[PDB]
Amino acid sequence: KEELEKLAKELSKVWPELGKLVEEVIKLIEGRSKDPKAAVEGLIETMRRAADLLIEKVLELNPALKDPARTAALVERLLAGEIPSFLSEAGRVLAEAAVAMREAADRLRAELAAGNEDLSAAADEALAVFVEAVRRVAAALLEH
Amino acid sequence: EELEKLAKELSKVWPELGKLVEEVIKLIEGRSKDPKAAVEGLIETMRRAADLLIEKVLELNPALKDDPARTAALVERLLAGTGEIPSFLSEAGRVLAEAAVAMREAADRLRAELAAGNEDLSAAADEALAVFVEAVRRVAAALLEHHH
Repeated sequence: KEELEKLAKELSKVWPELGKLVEEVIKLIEGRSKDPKAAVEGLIETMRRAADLLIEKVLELNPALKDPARTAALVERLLAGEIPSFLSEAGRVLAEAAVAMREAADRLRAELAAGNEDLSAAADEALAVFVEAVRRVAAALLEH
Repeated sequence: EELEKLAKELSKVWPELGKLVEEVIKLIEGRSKDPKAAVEGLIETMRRAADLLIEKVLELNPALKDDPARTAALVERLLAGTGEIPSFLSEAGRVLAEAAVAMREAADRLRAELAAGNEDLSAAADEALAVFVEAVRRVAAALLEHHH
């Protein structure tokens, strides 16, 4: 919570599109007590859209990677499980962060669907992945 | 128009899925206003449809509700790129689970085209639309046979 508010201020000048997604998670946490099941579902949506936003930025930071049909199977290979040699350093960190958010959102979805008891602990594990991935993205963009 | 015929039939077989199909229709009629926003809406709606199909799978297979640890690993294998459909599910459960993977794989593919600057979003959206329509038909039919 306190770490996300700090990251949203940094992203407001570094990557305001991602900063608005951090503010979305802060809103979901702020209204968590009203409905924790809706907060978990909202967190799954935001982390998926955050992972999609990260992949989009990787292709933007590597414009020459955009034959479009060739890129299709390449984005799918970069969202699961090597990295192309021409991919910029910032593109590597942001692509890895997108994978971590996707796996965390999928695991959180599986815990919610199966009726896992400790849903709050399951959401805290996904929040910890979202915080750590946003930190690595903010650091790579600063050195870029 | 195919979705309109499906939305009518879904309002009896499964109203929740018909609601999501109606959201896809609205994203198509308003596609002229903002194609980029229409594609991003179709991606999230197809993913929501896949989350709805998986919930119905567990509802139709209540034996999995007894062990949340094994079922959580089962759903996580469905959401992943592996997409290993278990063979012990019910007939409707297997069909809906495969349709959930097909919707998610088509949603990721449409995202890949959008992030790649395909510029031909109508062709890309029509391809993901074809997977969505065929998956919805298999789900509506499977639930119709299950209710008899």
